[PDB]
Amino acid sequence: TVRKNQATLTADEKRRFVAAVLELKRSGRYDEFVRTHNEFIMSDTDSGERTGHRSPSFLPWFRRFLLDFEQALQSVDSSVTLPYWDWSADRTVRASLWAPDFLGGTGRSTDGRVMDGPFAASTGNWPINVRVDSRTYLRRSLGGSVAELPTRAEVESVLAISAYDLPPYNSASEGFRNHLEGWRGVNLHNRVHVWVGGQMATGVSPNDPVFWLHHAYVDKLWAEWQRRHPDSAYVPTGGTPDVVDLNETMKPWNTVRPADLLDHTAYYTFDAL
Amino acid sequence: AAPESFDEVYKGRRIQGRPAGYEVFVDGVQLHVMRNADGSWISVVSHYDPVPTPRAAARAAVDELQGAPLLPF
Ligand SMILES: [Cu+2]
Ligand SMILES: [Cu+2]
Ligand SMILES: [Cu+2]
Repeated sequence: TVRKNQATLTADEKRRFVAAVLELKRSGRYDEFVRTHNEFIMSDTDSGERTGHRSPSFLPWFRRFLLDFEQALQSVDSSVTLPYWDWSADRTVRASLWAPDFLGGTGRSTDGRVMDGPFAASTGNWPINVRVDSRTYLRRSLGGSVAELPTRAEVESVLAISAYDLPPYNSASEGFRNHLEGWRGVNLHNRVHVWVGGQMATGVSPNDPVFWLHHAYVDKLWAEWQRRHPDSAYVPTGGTPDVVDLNETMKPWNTVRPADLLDHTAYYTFDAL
Repeated sequence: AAPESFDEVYKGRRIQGRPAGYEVFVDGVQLHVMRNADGSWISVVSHYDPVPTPRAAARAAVDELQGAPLLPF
């Protein structure tokens, strides 16, 4: 299994990826991923139990969540893998990512509606069902709520941080995880959500297929961090209230620990690391 | 130590907040909101964009909604 930079996909790879995602939608399986994410997002809190966001397990949790998604894709087309979006390189609305043969572009300025691509409401193929905003069409406003995606240099500064995470292991933490997540510092992952806009800025952000490519790149950055800091490892390592320790199991699967997800090469490799 | 309550019409919609640990409503429909460790707030429709106060989060929700009804949670 090789996860590739989206920008390098062949036409056929794009076609099969799109088709696989659209079948997961049609069959009802896609929306349950949306719902799972929204639940963690509404439940994870800085002062209490926190698993999927704002905590050290943000990165292994998303790695397993993406694995779940990737295996569902492969159940439809076994040749499909999750591509990643390097938003530090492909940072304008003209990137091929946003072409009508892949994810489609930005929303119109009146109502944010995406009007092209396979996930446009007008296709009849991408109803927004799991939602808080009652509108049922995919929306985006690329670069609307924040002027720029993170730069390579900004990613580099985050990758330079040696400590995986640090007490109090939440949105107030110093350390790599919180800088990557974006709650402190120049802001990587959170800012990308804000930049895309539409459902991607909300708790029901997996409504936009770009969600998976974003997190696949976030996941790649953790892999790079580990290669930069082989002496650094997941923390905390035992007995921490409200937080998933290294060998503790994580909801909602209950059967896998951060420890089982540290080494991505047990599940996949990248085109380049 | 919770923020004060509020009530205003913002961009033609009624936004209300009140200590509960805090509740926000948009035209009578409750909006999930959350406080971050540093005192900032987010809402489910702006979950990755902290703002300083629950009123700011309610206003950010009205901005996001562009007039559409909010669905309950
Ligand atoms: Cu999220
Ligand atoms: Cu809640
Ligand atoms: Cu995210």
